[PDB]
Amino acid sequence: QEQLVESGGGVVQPGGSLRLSCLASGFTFHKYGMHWVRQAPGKGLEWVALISDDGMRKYHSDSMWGRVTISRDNSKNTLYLQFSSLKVEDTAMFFCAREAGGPIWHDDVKYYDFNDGYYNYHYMDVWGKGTTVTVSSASTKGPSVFPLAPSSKSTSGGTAALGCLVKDYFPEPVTVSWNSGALTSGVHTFPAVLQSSGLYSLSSVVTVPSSSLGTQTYICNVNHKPSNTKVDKRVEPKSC
Amino acid sequence: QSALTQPASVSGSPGQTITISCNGTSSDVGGFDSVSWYQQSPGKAPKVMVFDVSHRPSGISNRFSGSKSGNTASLTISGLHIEDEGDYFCSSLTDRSHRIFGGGTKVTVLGQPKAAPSVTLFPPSSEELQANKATLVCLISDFYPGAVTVAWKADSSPVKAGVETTTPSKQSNNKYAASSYLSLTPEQWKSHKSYSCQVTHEGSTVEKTVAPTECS
Amino acid sequence: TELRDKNRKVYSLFYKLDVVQINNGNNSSNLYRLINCNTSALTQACPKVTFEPI
Amino acid sequence: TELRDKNRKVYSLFYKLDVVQINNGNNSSNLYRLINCNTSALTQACPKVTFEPIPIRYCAPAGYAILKCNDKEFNGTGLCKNVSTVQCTHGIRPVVSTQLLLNGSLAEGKVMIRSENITNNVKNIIVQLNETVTINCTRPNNNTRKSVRIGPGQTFYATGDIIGDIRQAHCNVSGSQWNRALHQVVGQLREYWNTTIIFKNSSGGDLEITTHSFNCGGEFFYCNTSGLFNSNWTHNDTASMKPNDTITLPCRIKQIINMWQRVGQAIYAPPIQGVIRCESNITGLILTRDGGGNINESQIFRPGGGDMRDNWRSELYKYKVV
Amino acid sequence: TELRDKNRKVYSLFYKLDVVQINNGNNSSNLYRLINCNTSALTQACPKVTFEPI
Ligand SMILES: *[C@@H]1O[C@H](CO)[C@@H](O[C@@H]2O[C@H](CO)[C@@H](O[C@@H]3O[C@H](CO[C@H]4O[C@H](CO[C@H]5O[C@H](CO)[C@@H](O)[C@H](O)[C@@H]5O)[C@@H](O)[C@H](O[C@H]5O[C@H](CO)[C@@H](O)[C@H](O)[C@@H]5O)[C@@H]4O)[C@@H](O)[C@H](O[C@H]4O[C@H](CO)[C@@H](O)[C@H](O)[C@@H]4O)[C@@H]3O)[C@H](O)[C@H]2NC(C)=O)[C@H](O)[C@H]1NC(C)=O
Ligand SMILES: *[C@@H]1O[C@H](CO)[C@@H](O[C@@H]2O[C@H](CO)[C@@H](O[C@@H]3O[C@H](CO[C@H]4O[C@H](CO)[C@@H](O)[C@H](O)[C@@H]4O[C@@H]4O[C@H](CO)[C@@H](O[C@@H]5O[C@H](CO)[C@H](O)[C@H](O)[C@H]5O)[C@H](O)[C@H]4NC(C)=O)[C@@H](O)[C@H](O)[C@@H]3O)[C@H](O)[C@H]2NC(C)=O)[C@H](O)[C@H]1NC(C)=O
Ligand SMILES: *[C@@H]1O[C@H](CO)[C@@H](O[C@@H]2O[C@H](CO)[C@@H](O[C@@H]3O[C@H](CO[C@H]4O[C@H](CO)[C@@H](O)[C@H](O)[C@@H]4O)[C@@H](O)[C@H](O[C@H]4O[C@H](CO)[C@@H](O)[C@H](O)[C@@H]4O)[C@@H]3O)[C@H](O)[C@H]2NC(C)=O)[C@H](O)[C@H]1NC(C)=O
Ligand SMILES: *[C@@H]1O[C@H](CO[C@@H]2O[C@@H](C)[C@@H](O)[C@@H](O)[C@@H]2O)[C@@H](O[C@@H]2O[C@H](CO)[C@@H](O[C@@H]3O[C@H](CO)[C@@H](O)[C@H](O)[C@@H]3O)[C@H](O)[C@H]2NC(C)=O)[C@H](O)[C@H]1NC(C)=O
Ligand SMILES: *[C@@H]1O[C@H](CO)[C@@H](O[C@@H]2O[C@H](CO)[C@@H](O[C@@H]3O[C@H](CO)[C@@H](O)[C@H](O)[C@@H]3O)[C@H](O)[C@H]2NC(C)=O)[C@H](O)[C@H]1NC(C)=O
Ligand SMILES: *[C@@H]1O[C@H](CO)[C@@H](O[C@@H]2O[C@H](CO)[C@@H](O[C@@H]3O[C@H](CO)[C@@H](O)[C@H](O)[C@@H]3O)[C@H](O)[C@H]2NC(C)=O)[C@H](O)[C@H]1NC(C)=O
Ligand SMILES: *[C@@H]1O[C@H](CO)[C@@H](O[C@@H]2O[C@H](CO)[C@@H](O[C@@H]3O[C@H](CO)[C@@H](O)[C@H](O)[C@@H]3O)[C@H](O)[C@H]2NC(C)=O)[C@H](O)[C@H]1NC(C)=O
Ligand SMILES: *[C@@H]1O[C@H](CO)[C@@H](O[C@@H]2O[C@H](CO)[C@@H](O[C@@H]3O[C@H](CO)[C@@H](O)[C@H](O)[C@@H]3O)[C@H](O)[C@H]2NC(C)=O)[C@H](O)[C@H]1NC(C)=O
Ligand SMILES: *[C@@H]1O[C@H](CO)[C@@H](O[C@@H]2O[C@H](CO)[C@@H](O[C@@H]3O[C@H](CO)[C@@H](O)[C@H](O)[C@@H]3O)[C@H](O)[C@H]2NC(C)=O)[C@H](O)[C@H]1NC(C)=O
Ligand SMILES: *[C@@H]1O[C@H](CO)[C@@H](O[C@@H]2O[C@H](CO)[C@@H](O[C@@H]3O[C@H](CO)[C@@H](O)[C@H](O)[C@@H]3O)[C@H](O)[C@H]2NC(C)=O)[C@H](O)[C@H]1NC(C)=O
Ligand SMILES: *[C@@H]1O[C@H](CO[C@@H]2O[C@@H](C)[C@@H](O)[C@@H](O)[C@@H]2O)[C@@H](O[C@@H]2O[C@H](CO)[C@@H](O)[C@H](O)[C@H]2NC(C)=O)[C@H](O)[C@H]1NC(C)=O
Ligand SMILES: *[C@@H]1O[C@H](CO)[C@@H](O)[C@H](O)[C@H]1NC(C)=O
Ligand SMILES: *[C@@H]1O[C@H](CO)[C@@H](O)[C@H](O)[C@H]1NC(C)=O
Ligand SMILES: *[C@@H]1O[C@H](CO)[C@@H](O)[C@H](O)[C@H]1NC(C)=O
Ligand SMILES: *[C@@H]1O[C@H](CO)[C@@H](O)[C@H](O)[C@H]1NC(C)=O
Ligand SMILES: *[C@@H]1O[C@H](CO)[C@@H](O)[C@H](O)[C@H]1NC(C)=O
Ligand SMILES: *[C@@H]1O[C@H](CO)[C@@H](O)[C@H](O)[C@H]1NC(C)=O
Ligand SMILES: *[C@@H]1O[C@H](CO)[C@@H](O)[C@H](O)[C@H]1NC(C)=O
Repeated sequence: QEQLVESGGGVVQPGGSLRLSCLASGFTFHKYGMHWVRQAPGKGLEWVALISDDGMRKYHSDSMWGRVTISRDNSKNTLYLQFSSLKVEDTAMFFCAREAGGPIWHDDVKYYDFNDGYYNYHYMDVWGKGTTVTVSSASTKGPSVFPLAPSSKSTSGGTAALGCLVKDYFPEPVTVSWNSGALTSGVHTFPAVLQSSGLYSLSSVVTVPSSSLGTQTYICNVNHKPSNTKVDKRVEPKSC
Repeated sequence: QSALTQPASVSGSPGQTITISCNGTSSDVGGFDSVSWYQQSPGKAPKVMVFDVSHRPSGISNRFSGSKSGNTASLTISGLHIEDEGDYFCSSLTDRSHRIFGGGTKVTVLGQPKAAPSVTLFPPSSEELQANKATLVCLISDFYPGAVTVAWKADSSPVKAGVETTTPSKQSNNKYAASSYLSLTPEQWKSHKSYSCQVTHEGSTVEKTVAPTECS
Repeated sequence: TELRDKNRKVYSLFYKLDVVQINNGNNSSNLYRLINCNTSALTQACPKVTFEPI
Repeated sequence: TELRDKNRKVYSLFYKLDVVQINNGNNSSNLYRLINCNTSALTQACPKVTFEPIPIRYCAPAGYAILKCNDKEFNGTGLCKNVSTVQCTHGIRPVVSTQLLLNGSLAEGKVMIRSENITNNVKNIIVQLNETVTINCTRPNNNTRKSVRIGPGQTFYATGDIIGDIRQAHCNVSGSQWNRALHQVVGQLREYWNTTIIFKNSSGGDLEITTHSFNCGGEFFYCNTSGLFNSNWTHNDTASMKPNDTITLPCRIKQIINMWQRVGQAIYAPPIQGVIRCESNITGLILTRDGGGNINESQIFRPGGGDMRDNWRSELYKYKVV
Repeated sequence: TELRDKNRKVYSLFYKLDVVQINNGNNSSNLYRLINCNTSALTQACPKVTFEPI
């Protein structure tokens, strides 16, 4: 079938550049004007760029205009996007979507382009795999784990909640487990929020009975893999 | 440049008919009728649900239909199926041949009742106090739909600096959770007699309070 | 195209005497009609045959 | 439809040979186009008109005659004395076939052999046997017809859903009489030798020459000429007669063809409803000598059906207009 | 129209016997086919040639 695969995306820093390559198969890519789209964290889809079948013209969003340049390669059956002056707001998963089939349809009659080209200007029927790009300005650093004391999450029934706040780390992600993965009920890790200092922060929380404190010990094992740091921080009822 | 505006999320019963309606302008929606609607499920790339608004793309049943009114578009779905869940985005072609996407609407099939958030507030631990730092964590958990707004305040004053609210993250039990962070100093934490986190779900509302208390 | 439903737009070079601007609209506006088509049919001149004297 | 505005999508049965894939979506439900449509035009085969060969007799006008040499040993060209003047030739059944002749008059007395230039291997070696053998290429399973009206009086005869198990059409040859005729031929094939020959198959090329193509009720049966060369009458003919071969072999079928390399308004052979059985005699052959062969060690022969005219002059070497 | 793609809705008058209703026309102004079109083709009668006897 007609398949598209993105590649080249990866963690980068602003001010540099990037080369996103979208390979295609299962059809004649020589005249398929592709579409570069992006999806940011906690945001909807956002169109990045569009190129014609022959590469004559091209369209870029006014926000992304100038920063990105789109191109095609009919010999390789590939599409390419070269970035420039990257911004932290460009953090997103980039997708490479096709155009509305080969011909344009009207009254059941299909029209191809000049020299029998696969042209359209319509919806994007096929979408590719997608590649992540994370533009960030802060520098790599190990994490700081602190124990969030048992707080009563529900007054009735005696249900407490322990936590471990990981903060001042970069880049994402940070794995966390409870008792080396043994304790799984009520475990919840939140997404890494970008701190004001450029670093990241999250909290691994576990909801347990309020009576389990003291008898049931809890040690949260945090591991920041980008920084290759590991700690086993204990949590207990605050004496103060 | 301004995304086509629609509600953040909607929901409906199994088999219940609904109609999303997104706003636009005359340069894109009213100028040219090539308005489409995409869908993206959690764990899936986007897939088109409407193009050629009075007609539908491949893999779309007759349940899904589209209409347009001036600068606005609408996506009607009668007989809500299980596959209808996901974020829908309306998009339109501008007069400059550029494309623009919508804000988004997370459609979900009802069947999960709405629950209040079991909100709590962690004080700044002694491990943080000794490190010349302090942080208040307002934990929100076990609430549906994922629409809560958090706010911080002192014992009598509000608190806007250092506030970092996390988006509602879907828990494993199909509910939502979040952790709002308020960064403070030890002296600032010990100066105010008590902080408070006021959280507002759908219409009912909750609040938690914390105060400094030194003991053994 | 060779198939029934398949069609395609293609470009070439033509003279002005072959056609005339369709005067039904305001102006030509890239709209023309053959002078001889509306009167009768038309077929090629079999280019393998030439038109030289003997 | 016969109406201009109304169309209809309808299904039928077609062959793989009749079309070629396009839009090279390397394999996901790929589309196909007719092989002759993209290069030439196409029309209906007029199913009421048949395709079998009738004995045709070519009569001469006044002031002319047809001189025939009744000598059985008389080769293609040369002098003859046993003259027979005639006004119309013997009824020739123009069997449209390649690499083989069927239902033709046998060269009684002795197997007749002819060639343009024996020294030139490229020239066709014509052969005419003196005993017939039954070659039966057959499609037993029934066919189906469906008249789909395309216009105001225009209709196409498509192949409907076939009833029952659709067994593949195949073909049969009796090896005993065939090996006997081969014994007679290899006895005749000694131009200057007593025992050495090799028989190989075709070198490849056009599909009609690569196999034994012929007609059966309009259906172009391309029956395989592969069981022919599997024999070595090199030293002992009896050694090659001892392996009897009741040759059950494959035979393909085609609907369209460019007659006489006429790439034009081809014709689609229509449905032939009922069992198809082309059983036929054998009368001669059209072989060719390989260029890659020594002068005196051994000459490699193989079937060749390029020039269709060679199939028709097999019996005309006796007659001549005078 | 004289042009290929151009179509025009023009009106004329037909006899009652030369056509027959279609599409299960119980009671409505349903479409009408020709009596002989679905059986065979049809062409103009070359009006310049008269059919009188000599
Ligand atoms: C005989 O001729 C007919 C005449 O067209 C031809 O019909 C087409 O056949 C192809 C091949 O099967 C179909 O391709 C599939 O279509 C599936 C659904 O297609 C919908 O969308 C079509 C495109 O819409 C645009 O174009 C039309 C004009 O064509 C235009 O008016 C529209 O506004 C729009 O711009 C549309 O044509 C088609 O129309 C039918 O349905 C509407 C109602 O929606 C009805 O009103 C029409 O009268 C008509 O009945 C239809 O709406 C599609 O699902 C399928 O997708 C496959 O591939 C994707 C990957 O790309 C997979 O993910 C997916 O799972 C599917 O496997 C594919 O695109 C085409 O739709 C037909 N079009 C029509 C008009 O019939 C026949 O094929 C011819 N016969 C043969 C044997 O070839
Ligand atoms: C037969 O004759 C016809 C009649 O002339 C020909 O048609 C056209 O006629 C027009 C009559 O007005 C001609 O207009 C002229 O165009 C001149 C050139 O303007 C361009 O170049 C100048 C620099 O010299 C530039 O300042 C202009 O703005 C314009 O180019 C700009 O280029 C940038 C960079 O590519 C574009 O930026 C785009 O931004 C988006 C995001 O917003 C995307 O990122 C894109 O990828 C990016 O490219 C920018 O948009 C573009 N400007 C505009 C307005 O689009 C101009 O100086 C004159 O004043 C006059 O306006 C027109 O040239 C002519 N066509 C051609 C091809 O010459 C007809 O072509 C001819 N027939 C044939 C066969 O040629
Ligand atoms: C012969 O070859 C010529 C040259 O290639 C073709 O010319 C163009 O062909 C295309 C495709 O058929 C035509 O496209 C149609 O244009 C019409 C105008 O649509 C809007 O756009 C203009 C410009 O912005 C507005 O001014 C206008 O008011 C309209 O708002 C419409 O009929 C069609 O639009 C609708 O359908 C599309 C589906 O493609 C939807 O996506 C749209 O939302 C909309 O609902 C369509 O876009 C184009 O107009 C032709 N231009 C000219 C100058 O002729 C011929 O089509 C071709 N003919 C044949 C028979 O092959
Ligand atoms: C009249 O002609 C113009 C110009 O076309 C160009 O010049 C001619 C003399 C021929 O040599 C053409 O082969 C040649 O393209 C048509 O406009 C368009 O011009 C652009 C120039 O930027 C052409 O772009 C090319 O596109 C190909 C394929 O995508 C690329 O590989 C090339 O590098 C180049 O960018 C474009 O092809 C051309 N359009 C067409 C249809 O040829 C103009 O359209 C034409 N008039 C009409 C009515 O068609
Ligand atoms: C050419 O002649 C041969 C022999 O006369 C035909 O062979 C036939 O082949 C089919 C399928 O290979 C046989 O069908 C099967 O037969 C076995 C044994 O009888 C039976 O158990 C199976 O259930 C099935 O019916 C068929 O028997 C066989 N014929 C004989 C007489 O055994 C062949 O069909 C002929 N036609 C060609 C090659 O076109
Ligand atoms: C090719 O087809 C011909 C006929 O068109 C086959 O010859 C015929 O074969 C049948 C048997 O299959 C013969 O019928 C039988 O004859 C014997 C006596 O020989 C009799 O005892 C049986 O009861 C039965 O009637 C028929 O006579 C015979 N006819 C001729 C003219 O030969 C031939 O066998 C087929 N060859 C192949 C390879 O398929
Ligand atoms: C006509 O019949 C002949 C044989 O009767 C067919 O030729 C044979 O075709 C098969 C299949 O391609 C060849 O088999 C080969 O076997 C080797 C073993 O290693 C394998 O590697 C090859 O890939 C291939 O499968 C066989 O050699 C070949 N030739 C013979 C048997 O002499 C021929 O294809 C038939 N043609 C038609 C149009 O039916
Ligand atoms: C056709 O078959 C006959 C057999 O029925 C062949 O005749 C035999 O040919 C072999 C050699 O192929 C002769 O063997 C000889 O043996 C002696 C030793 O005793 C050795 O010195 C010789 O060099 C040779 O190998 C055998 O005597 C001979 N028998 C008869 C009765 O002729 C015949 O050669 C075959 N056809 C052709 C053209 O070879
Ligand atoms: C070609 O077909 C003929 C049939 O006309 C085959 O002839 C027969 O061949 C078999 C062996 O294939 C002979 O069998 C033997 O029969 C005797 C009794 O007569 C028995 O004592 C032996 O143990 C053996 O079974 C059979 O006699 C023979 N019949 C005739 C009339 O010749 C011939 O063999 C076939 N060719 C090949 C190469 O198989
Ligand atoms: C060479 O001569 C033989 C024998 O004359 C031809 O055999 C003929 O083969 C066709 C089918 O291939 C037979 O057609 C069918 O005959 C049956 C008989 O009942 C009939 O019911 C069917 O409707 C159909 O007409 C034909 O009868 C048969 N015999 C003849 C004509 O005597 C063979 O076709 C000749 N070779 C070539 C290449 O034509
Ligand atoms: C050409 O016909 C179309 C379709 O109408 C049908 O077919 C006719 C031949 C006749 O039998 C009618 O009674 C049928 O209802 C006419 O209709 C419009 O066609 C255009 C072009 O496809 C389309 O955009 C409109 O939506 C159609 N509107 C309606 C109401 O059907 C068309 O008007 C006819 N041509 C002219 C010049 O009038
Ligand atoms: C020419 O253009 C004018 C103004 O656009 C318009 O009023 C007039 O009808 C046009 N002529 C025609 C359609 O013949
Ligand atoms: C054949 O198909 C594969 C995928 O099945 C594809 O990658 C390849 O490009 C195809 N071959 C050609 C020549 O395109
Ligand atoms: C010569 O022709 C006659 C015809 O009357 C024939 O009887 C005779 O057999 C023929 N002889 C030869 C050797 O062909
Ligand atoms: C057939 O011809 C061969 C050689 O061509 C010969 O040996 C045989 O006797 C002939 N048979 C006849 C005439 O019956
Ligand atoms: C046959 O061809 C050879 C050369 O290939 C030539 O020497 C010989 O004379 C030719 N014989 C005849 C009869 O044409
Ligand atoms: C199917 O084959 C039988 C022969 O057994 C035949 O009578 C029948 O007509 C065939 N069906 C057709 C031609 O539809
Ligand atoms: C005939 O003998 C040759 C040896 O020269 C051999 O290559 C060939 O395979 C033999 N023929 C058959 C049919 O086996």
